[PDB]
Amino acid sequence: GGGLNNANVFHLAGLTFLTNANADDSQENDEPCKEIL
Amino acid sequence: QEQTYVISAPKIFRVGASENIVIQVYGYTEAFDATISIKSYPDKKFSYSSGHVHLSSENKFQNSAILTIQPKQLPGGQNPVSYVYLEVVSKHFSKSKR
Amino acid sequence: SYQSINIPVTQNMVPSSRLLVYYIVTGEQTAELVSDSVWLNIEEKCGNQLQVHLSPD
Amino acid sequence: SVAVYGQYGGQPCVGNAFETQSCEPTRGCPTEEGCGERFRCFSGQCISKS
Repeated sequence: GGGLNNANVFHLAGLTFLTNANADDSQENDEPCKEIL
Repeated sequence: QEQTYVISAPKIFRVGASENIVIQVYGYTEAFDATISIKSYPDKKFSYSSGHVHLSSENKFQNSAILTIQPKQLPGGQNPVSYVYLEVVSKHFSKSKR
Repeated sequence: SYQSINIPVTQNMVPSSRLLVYYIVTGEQTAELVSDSVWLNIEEKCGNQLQVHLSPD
Repeated sequence: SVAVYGQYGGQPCVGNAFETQSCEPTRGCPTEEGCGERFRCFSGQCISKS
C-alpha cells in the first residue's frame, strides 16, 4: 500500500481514475512490480 | 473548481469480466444522472457497455456501474484490441480516457 | 472524528484485499484528490470448505 | 434592439438594453477540466511542469 502521490497511490492500488481534480496517473507508468508481501 | 468528480476503475479491464466502476462527485447538491460507458477505441463508435447511475443526496453522490466487455463484441481477428474508451457523460461534465 | 471502516470482511476477500481511501478537498479555488491505501491480509478460508475423511480409522 | 437610433442630437434611449430573470435551468454548469499532469496556476490556467 501507500504511494508517492495520489496518482501513485491509485496506480499501486491497481486502480486508475478520471478526475478534474488536477491529477492524472498517465505519468505513473512503471516497470512490472515485484515487491513481496 | 468546487464541482469535481472521481470515476475509479480497475487499472486494466479484463475481457468478459464485470468491471465495477464507481463515480463520486463533489459540490453538487442537485441530483443528476451520469452514464458511464465503454466505447471502442479510437472511433468511440461501438458502445461495448453502458451504465446509467443516479447521483443524489441519498446516494450521497456516489454510485457505480457494472460494465462488461463481452468478448465476441470486440472485433478480434488478426489484431487484438489493446485499448478501449471508458467514458462518463452528465449534465455537468464529460471525459473519456483510453 | 470520522466513521471507521466497519465493513465485514467477505468471502470474496479471502486471498487478499486492498483498501484504498480517498477524498477531494477543494480549498481556496483548487481541488486536490487525496488518497491512501493499505494491503489487507485475509485468511485463505474456502467458500465451500470441502473436507474429506475415511469412515473407519 | 434600438428601433430608431437617435440622430442629430436626438435624445438617446434611456435605461438598459437588457433585463434579467431568475430561472430554473435545464442545463448543468460545465465544470473545469483540471490541469491533469500539468502545473495549475492559481488562476486555473495550466502550464508545462518544466
